[PDB]
Amino acid sequence: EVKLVESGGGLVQPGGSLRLSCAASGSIFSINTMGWYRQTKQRDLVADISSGGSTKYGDSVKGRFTISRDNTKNTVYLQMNSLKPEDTAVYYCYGLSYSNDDYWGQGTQVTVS
Amino acid sequence: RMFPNAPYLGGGIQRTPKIQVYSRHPAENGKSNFLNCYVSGFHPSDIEVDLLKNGERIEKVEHSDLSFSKDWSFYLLYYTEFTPTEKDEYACRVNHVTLSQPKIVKWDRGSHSMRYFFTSVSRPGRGEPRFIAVGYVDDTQFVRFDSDAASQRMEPRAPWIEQEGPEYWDGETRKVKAHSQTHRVDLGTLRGCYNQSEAGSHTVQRMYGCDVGSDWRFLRGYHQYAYDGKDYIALKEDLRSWTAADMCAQTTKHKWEAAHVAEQLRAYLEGTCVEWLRRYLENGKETLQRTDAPKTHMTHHHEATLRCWALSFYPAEITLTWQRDGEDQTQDTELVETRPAGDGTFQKWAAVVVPSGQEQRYTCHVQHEGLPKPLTLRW
Repeated sequence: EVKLVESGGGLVQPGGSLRLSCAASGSIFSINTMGWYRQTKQRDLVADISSGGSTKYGDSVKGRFTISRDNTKNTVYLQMNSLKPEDTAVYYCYGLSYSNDDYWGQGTQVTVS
Repeated sequence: RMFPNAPYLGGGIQRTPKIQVYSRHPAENGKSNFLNCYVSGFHPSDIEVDLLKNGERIEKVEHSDLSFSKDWSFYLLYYTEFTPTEKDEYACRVNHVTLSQPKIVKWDRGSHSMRYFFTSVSRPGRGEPRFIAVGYVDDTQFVRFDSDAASQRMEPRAPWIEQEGPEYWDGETRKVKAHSQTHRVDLGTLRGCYNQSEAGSHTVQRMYGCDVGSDWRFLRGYHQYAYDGKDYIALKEDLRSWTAADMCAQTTKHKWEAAHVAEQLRAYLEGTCVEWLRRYLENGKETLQRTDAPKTHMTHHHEATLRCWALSFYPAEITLTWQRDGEDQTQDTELVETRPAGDGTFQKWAAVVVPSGQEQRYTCHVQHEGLPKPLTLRW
C-alpha cells in the first residue's frame, strides 16, 4: 500500500557529511511519523519526525544529525554531519500510518572510512 | 530498612519482552483514563518503549522504576494520562536487543514480605554504570534510588514512608550510595574473572528480603546475586550456607565464608528485616493491609474463544485455571502475565479456545486471598 523510496547513502570520509532522503508514495493522509533506524541484530533509532514537526533523536547522533520534513511532498531529510566510523550501518527509512501501522524501506548502506 | 552493606564479590541468555497494552479502567469515551504499556520477562534491562497516538509519539510518558521477578527477568510499566475518543488509535512500540525491528502492539479497545532489588548495568564509554534500587513491601513499592537522577537521594515512592525522619533517609541514602560503588567494582571483578572485554555491557542483580506469616512472624529469608541474568551466588534457606554456580562464584563463596557474611545477613533477615516490615505494615495499614477481591467477568469472541477476566485486585498473587468437565485443561489456553493497573491494583485474564456449541462445558476457576471461597465462572 505504501512504498518508501530512499536515496543519499554511500561512502564518506570521517568528519564528512551525507544527506538521506525518504519519500512516501501514496496518499498524503497515509503517513504521519517518518524517520530512520540503523542496523546494529537490532536496529537503533536515529531520528524521526511527525507530520506536525515533532522530532526525536537517538542519543548517539544528537547534535550531529538533523531531520527535516517537506510536508507538501511527504518526504523527510536526514542531514548527517561529523560522521564517524561507528556511524557505518544500513539506514532504514520508516513511516507510521495514522493507525500505527509501520512501513519499512529496504535501507541505504552508509559507510564511513 | 536495608542491610547496612554490600559485600564485594571479590576479584579472583537473552529474553524478549512480553508486551501488553491496556487501559487502567475500562475504556469510556470522553472519560479521563490511563494508557498502560507493560513490558515483562525481558533481559537485559536496556529497552526503548514509546506510546503512540495516531501514528506519532506521545510526549509526556512516565514509567515505573526498574525491577525484576524471581527468574531475574525485568519488568517496567509505561503509562500516560489520556482521554480516549472515538477516532483516536493507540499503540505501544518496544525496541530491544532481541528484536530485529521495533515491535508494535496496538491497544485493542495474609502473608507479607519486604524485598529490595538492585540492578547495576555497565555502560562502557557512555559513563559510569547505571544503578537502580527499589524497595517493596508485598507488591507496593516504597523507596527508590537512581544513579542518573538529580537528587542523589533515596526517595519515597509510597505515602506511608514519608513519615520517616531525616536520619532514616540519610542512612538509606548513605547505604544505597555505597551499594552503587560496590557493584561498580563488582562489574570489574566479574569482567576479569570471566575474561570478558571492556567494551561489553553487563548486569549485576541483587535481591534480598524476608517473609512473614499472617502472624507477622519470620518465615523465610533471601539474599541472592545474578550476573547477566544467570544465578551467581545465593544464600540457602538455612541462612548459613551458600550456593555457588561456577568457579568464579566459588571464589566469592570462600571469601564470604571467611568473612562470615552469612551470619550478618541472618541477623538482619531474622531481626531488622522483620522488625521494620512490621513497622511499615503498621504505618501503611490503610494501604498494605487491604485486600481487594478481583472483579471477575467472562468474554466470548467453527471455534470460539472464552476469556476469563480478573480486574482491580490486590495483592497480585492470583490463580486462573480452565477446566472442561471438571478436568484442568492445560492445553489450547492462553494465560497472560499479571499486570499492574497503575493505581495499586492488578489485572489478569485467561483464554481458552472452545469448539462452538460446547461452551457451557468449560469453567474458569479464580483463587485469590480476598475471595472467601474460590469462584467458578461459566458462560
